[PDB]
Amino acid sequence: GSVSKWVRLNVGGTYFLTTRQTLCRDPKSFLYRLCQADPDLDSDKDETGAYLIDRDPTYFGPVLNYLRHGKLVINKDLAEEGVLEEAEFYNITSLIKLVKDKIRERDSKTSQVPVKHVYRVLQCQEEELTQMVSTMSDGWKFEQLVSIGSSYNYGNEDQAEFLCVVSKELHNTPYGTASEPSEKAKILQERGSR
Amino acid sequence: GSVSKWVRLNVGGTYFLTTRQTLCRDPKSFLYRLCQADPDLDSDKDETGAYLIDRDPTYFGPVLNYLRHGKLVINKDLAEEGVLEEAEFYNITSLIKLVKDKIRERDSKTSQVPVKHVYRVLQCQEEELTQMVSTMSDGWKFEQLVSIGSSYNYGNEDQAEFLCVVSKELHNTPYGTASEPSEKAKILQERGSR
Amino acid sequence: GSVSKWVRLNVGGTYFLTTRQTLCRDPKSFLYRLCQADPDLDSDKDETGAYLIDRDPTYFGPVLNYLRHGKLVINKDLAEEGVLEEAEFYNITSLIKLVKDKIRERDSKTSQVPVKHVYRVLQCQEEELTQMVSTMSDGWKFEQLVSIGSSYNYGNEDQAEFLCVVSKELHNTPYGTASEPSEKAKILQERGSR
Amino acid sequence: GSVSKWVRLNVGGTYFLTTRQTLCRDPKSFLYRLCQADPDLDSDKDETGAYLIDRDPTYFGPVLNYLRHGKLVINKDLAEEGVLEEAEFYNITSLIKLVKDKIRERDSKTSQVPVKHVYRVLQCQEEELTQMVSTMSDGWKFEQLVSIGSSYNYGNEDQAEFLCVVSKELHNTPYGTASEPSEKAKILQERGSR
Amino acid sequence: GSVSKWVRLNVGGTYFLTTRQTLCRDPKSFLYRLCQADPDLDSDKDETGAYLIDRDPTYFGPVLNYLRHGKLVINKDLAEEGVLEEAEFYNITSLIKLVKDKIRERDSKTSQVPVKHVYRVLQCQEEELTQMVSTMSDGWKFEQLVSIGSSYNYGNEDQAEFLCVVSKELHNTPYGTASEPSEKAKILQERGSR
Amino acid sequence: WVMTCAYAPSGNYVACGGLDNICSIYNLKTREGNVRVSRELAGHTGYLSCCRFLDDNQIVTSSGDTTCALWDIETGQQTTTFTGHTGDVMSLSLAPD
Amino acid sequence: WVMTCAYAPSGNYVACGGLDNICSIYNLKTREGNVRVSRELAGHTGYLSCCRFLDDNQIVTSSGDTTCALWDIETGQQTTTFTGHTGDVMSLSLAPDTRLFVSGACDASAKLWDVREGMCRQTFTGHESDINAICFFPNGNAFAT
Amino acid sequence: TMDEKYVNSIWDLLKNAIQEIQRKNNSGLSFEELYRNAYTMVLHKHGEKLYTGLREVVTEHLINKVREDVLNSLNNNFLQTLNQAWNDHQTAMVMIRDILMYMDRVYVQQNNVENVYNLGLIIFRDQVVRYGCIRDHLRQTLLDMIARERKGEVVDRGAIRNACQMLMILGLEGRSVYEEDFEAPFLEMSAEFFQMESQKFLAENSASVYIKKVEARINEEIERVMHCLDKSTEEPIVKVVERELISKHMKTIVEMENSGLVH
Amino acid sequence: TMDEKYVNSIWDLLKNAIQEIQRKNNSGLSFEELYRNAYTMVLHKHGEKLYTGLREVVTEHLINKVREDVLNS
Amino acid sequence: TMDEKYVNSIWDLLKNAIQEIQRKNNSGLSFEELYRNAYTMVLHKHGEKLYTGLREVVTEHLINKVREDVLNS
Repeated sequence: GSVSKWVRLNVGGTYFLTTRQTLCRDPKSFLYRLCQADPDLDSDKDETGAYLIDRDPTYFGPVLNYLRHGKLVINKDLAEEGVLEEAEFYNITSLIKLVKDKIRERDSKTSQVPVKHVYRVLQCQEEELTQMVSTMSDGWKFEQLVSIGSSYNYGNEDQAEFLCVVSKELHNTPYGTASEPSEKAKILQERGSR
Repeated sequence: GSVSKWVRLNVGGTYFLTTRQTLCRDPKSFLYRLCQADPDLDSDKDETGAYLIDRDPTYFGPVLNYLRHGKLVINKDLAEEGVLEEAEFYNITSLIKLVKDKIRERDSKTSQVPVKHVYRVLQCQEEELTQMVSTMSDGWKFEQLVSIGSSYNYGNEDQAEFLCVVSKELHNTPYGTASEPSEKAKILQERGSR
Repeated sequence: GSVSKWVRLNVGGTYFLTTRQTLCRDPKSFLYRLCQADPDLDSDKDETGAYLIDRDPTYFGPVLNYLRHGKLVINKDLAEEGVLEEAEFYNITSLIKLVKDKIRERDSKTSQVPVKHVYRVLQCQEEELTQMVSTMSDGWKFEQLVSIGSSYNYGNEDQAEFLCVVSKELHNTPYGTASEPSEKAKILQERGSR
Repeated sequence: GSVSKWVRLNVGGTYFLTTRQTLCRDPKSFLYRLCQADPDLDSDKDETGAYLIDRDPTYFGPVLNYLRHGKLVINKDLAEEGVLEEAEFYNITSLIKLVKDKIRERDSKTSQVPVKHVYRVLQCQEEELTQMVSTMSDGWKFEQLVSIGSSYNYGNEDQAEFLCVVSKELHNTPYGTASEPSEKAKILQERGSR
Repeated sequence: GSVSKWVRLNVGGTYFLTTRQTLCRDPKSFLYRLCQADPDLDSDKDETGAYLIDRDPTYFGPVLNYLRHGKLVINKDLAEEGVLEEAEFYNITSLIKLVKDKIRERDSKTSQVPVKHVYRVLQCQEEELTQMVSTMSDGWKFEQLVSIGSSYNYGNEDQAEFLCVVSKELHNTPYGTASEPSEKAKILQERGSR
Repeated sequence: WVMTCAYAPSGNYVACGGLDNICSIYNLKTREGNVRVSRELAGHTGYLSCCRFLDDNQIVTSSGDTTCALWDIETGQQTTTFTGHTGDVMSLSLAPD
Repeated sequence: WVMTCAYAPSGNYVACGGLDNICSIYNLKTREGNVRVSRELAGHTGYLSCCRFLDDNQIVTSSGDTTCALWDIETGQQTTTFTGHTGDVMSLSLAPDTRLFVSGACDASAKLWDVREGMCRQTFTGHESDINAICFFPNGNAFAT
Repeated sequence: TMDEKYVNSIWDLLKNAIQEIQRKNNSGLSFEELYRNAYTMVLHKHGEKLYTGLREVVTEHLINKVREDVLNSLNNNFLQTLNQAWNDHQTAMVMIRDILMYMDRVYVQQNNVENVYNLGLIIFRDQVVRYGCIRDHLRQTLLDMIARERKGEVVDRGAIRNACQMLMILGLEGRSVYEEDFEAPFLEMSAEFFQMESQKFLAENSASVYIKKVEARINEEIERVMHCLDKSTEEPIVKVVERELISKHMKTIVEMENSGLVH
Repeated sequence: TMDEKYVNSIWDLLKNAIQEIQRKNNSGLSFEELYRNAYTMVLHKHGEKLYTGLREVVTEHLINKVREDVLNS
Repeated sequence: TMDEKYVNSIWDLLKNAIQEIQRKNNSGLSFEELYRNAYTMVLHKHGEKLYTGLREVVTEHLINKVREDVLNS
């Protein structure tokens, strides 16, 4: 018994139970041919049931999660590259893009070594620094406050009295839409250079 | 035939025998509705009397862990987000709460990659300095100490002499990067802003 | 259930085939009931006949290894807190102490995750500064130096020369066993507070 | 038991019905020979005739997926070390080029065990920080920023007012020295020494 | 069957087919007990002809052992407790000390748990600064730079003008050794102490 | 290189358009007591040059590539697309109308 | 220990060569806004000594071990390998013609080559000591030494 | 952990473990057990002893079982023994390779020594083929069947095919082993056969009949060499044909006999 | 993220099933099936359209099935 | 570091499988082999020769077998 209304898949030798329609959420997937009752199968068995799917069941998880509820799952043990491979096996373009973004976010921190960390410098006095640090922005880490030597307006109680440099790591995908700037962007860049 | 004091449930490919009581964490949960037979359900595994529903057992893992044990601990290698997706499909507000708390804990644990990190500023005098660094609160990490000029009492030993700056990985928000606002809080924030 | 020298537990739907003798180590644990083939614990499965335990196999691992060969091995990819909870479920006090020691080692190693972290400030001038920086203890990490205004000359060779804030990643002990005050200690604390 | 296309695999003592191709992708693997029939097969038993394997593993999974798709597997808790240890052993021929990077990347991590950071001093006038701070180079991280006075006007609004100090890791493999047989480079180094 | 020269050890349930001879090496190993058929056994099954191995191969592998085919050794990510207990199972106090030293090496080269760090104060004036900052010793890491109050050249460029506090993380000794038997060294240490 | 910042009509959101192709929407006021990004708006073709809050859930964003399309803040998807210029739509005037 | 920094004619790139044996080309223009390294030219026989932007995507790299080979910046591959000196090629100068690069080496002989031909047009001799720096005439018809 | 004895259980002294499954007593060797601790193959240097012991155990299992069982057959069923020995060695060697791919990936090619699988092939070649009696057995056997097939009697080809295919594959990348063993004696007997055959066709046939018969037979022998031997041997026999049937009939061909050439 | 093609197709199917099961027909897909059918569109930010569709479907069905029956009775 | 061996093995498997499916084989033909081959040899920048070779095999199977069956009917 392979299908009556439900389908038992054999993903890489691992039996899984689902229904035709959960796979039919996206009717362009590779499992479409497998699940539907048709003699187009190039791998199946009716001696004990279940079509033969010779593919990763380990990386079938997040792909089936997207196939069921349109959401990618990024586990800590999950090779985002591997789930990208499985998604491209099961042709989910938006999942492909999202997993590519996940891969590049992970690489910009881990495999490409921590790079392009954003650093900013903020002028603050005491009355400003207290709540600025208190109201420190989301996803940003304090790095160093320094007290600038001052002679004008004493060396204290001056709007320009402290410099706080902060940072935010970019576990960020480099832009694939074009991380290379255009001509007018470079025009404005040279204008702002000096 | 298919229902008893215990019930066999086919989450994914595998079949778990669990009491009908344990499967429900709130009577709005879909699992409880699946515990008793409904005229709407058509596709099921009548081969062993176990209802067929289509979700990953890996994110059912922490869900059933909380349901059986009453406390939710999501593994450091598994997506707490997958647990949240499982809960939201199964419509368990309690699990929504715990996944929320676990995600806050993880954001504290992942407060190195961009997610809010609390930072605070304290005043101290030269004398008080040793005390308040020594008596600095557990769960907080000292980040910086800055000497300043003394506007009172010579150049040293001033009630405003050193600014300590500490931090906490856990974010100050009620949840993650976004919490449901309240209007009176904004009213008072505007009141104190001016 | 079925009678055998071993026993097959349905730990979270997962068959643990372990000998009955290794489960007789702690009658004070739920397992020693599950090993009874006589009607002291009767449990079966309508597919295999395995006994049923509604405890997770997630943290059952290290506890079962502690039962088998006398020593716990918490895998460093699973929450030691979950192992402590599993130890609590079987309420093995030695196992509780061992997992709490593991969590203490974690917190000492993860003092920057918000747990115990000790801090101090030394006072020295340059001459002794080099000495005690060089003779800094193993475990105590230098975190910041700072100068303090010197009434002698303008700088060096004044007793008030340099504060030296140093730190150490200290273990956080799970509560209920640590940080328990005493009456005469509080008397002396009140005496020294002023 | 070769009685049909599905054959018996012994893992955990359980017998799994796996198709030939889930065991067969190349002649180098061990699962291949169990799909080939010869009278020297001594893996036969007296229960059902299933073929016995040592496998009861913890790291065979993602690297079997690697065999099945040919992309090295790095997890957020199992980095290029995991490739370098398991993906080598499962005998994927394409890894030899890939693992080299995994080898260098691994070296690039282990080379920083004797911490090798390129340290740079950049003098800046105060008005000149935020630019070159905001335009910090990739892989270059800000580390320190120390004020300094000057002979004229106490230092502020002068080029000798701040010293930024930045550091960059090495992706280099571990070294003990760097040498090239060019004598004139040594001449130039000695000339620039004074 | 397991009553003949061949046996089927149920290691983690998995049937490992092995000669009694390869398992009968000496009684120091646990396995010698199981393969050798003797009265008073309760670790054996006569329903299938197998001697059970209660230890699943999940820390049967990292056991420090010799004289067959396998692998061992604590890695930089392998648990300390498992290797420690597996060494203690192989007796010798020298073995215990050496395995502890190996764990301290793998934890102290990065200085985590042994937490072994070295700190130095380099007295450099301004012009020299970028020199030893740029020409720092590899295997080290800069930590702080602090100016010094000066009485010559407007407080800038003194013979002592900056303390560069540098550090490095590594074991002074991977064994964690201390105390020297040379009394002349002690005499000299006391002489240089005052 | 952030070109534009526009203060929302409600005075509690702020918008940022820089050389990046993402429009930043910071919810300045929340019960959190500090600024956190309400919405990152991705999918801009050209670089943002000027932007103006048409609402607090949608905004006009004159990006590059002749695009000054209306953008839904919540969904992050442009709803009405404004094309027809040459080069980047660089200026953006909001009427009291 | 960097002894050569060359500014590109466009200014979008800068080249530096030290004892790393690697010619670093840094892109000064990014939509990210951060100065990221354009290209790492690895494969020189010795240490770089003097490099010049005859192109924004090509660069002449007078390096150690008697080489002043030309590199295509885009591919990171050698464009016009130059060999023939006895001492390492340490100085270099581009003519305003942008067609004659004369390289001062430790062979005490200024070899004026052809930029993209792989051939040394001539070998001006007369210095008994290594040529420190070469500056062309404002026409490329001559150069001091 | 890396140093000092931990003897009597697992790891080290694997000659016995290897030769257990080389006798096809298979349940798996230890692969699951060594999967996890593999960041110590090259960083703690157990690879030198492992490589040396692997070479030694392969050599010893070649001499102890493979060689003397190869030698017991002179030229009949010697083909079957060689094929079975090669099959068994390859079966053992392929599961051998999986255990030690990391050290073979780094240290072996760092030491400029041949690949572990290629090392096993080299050791089999040294221990079976390159030893004198077996080598002469192969040479004489291939020569005898090729000559007998050339003489007009039908013989089996699958055996000579698998033996020759060994000779190529055991020759590493080239046909060095085959060239040293059979290619040259094959060329010699082929030259002799072409010469005597052309002479007998000239003697027993007239001019046109000699031409037709010799062309048909050249085609037949080329067909046999594709059918009884491999592809790479066709060019040598082609040049032998050129030097034995045309280059030795350049100037004895102008007038032939009976129907001649001018006729 | 808004796109209306599959949302309207699945709402066609959902209203068809609504009419079937509100006609007391045992068919009408599985409860999990219809639940997911609605779920994909409600997560897709078009729940207002579904609200109106349910409103009008229930409206006309009740008017033409039971309102006139109550009038008849 | 070399690439040619598994590249030609990939071509072998791809062409054998394409021929089998074009000859409508109803057994075997692991998808894992197909996609492993495809990714592993497009990664090293042989996607162009995949494009050309797949075009070629499709073209030739169009010409040799099915076109004549079109003509002879």
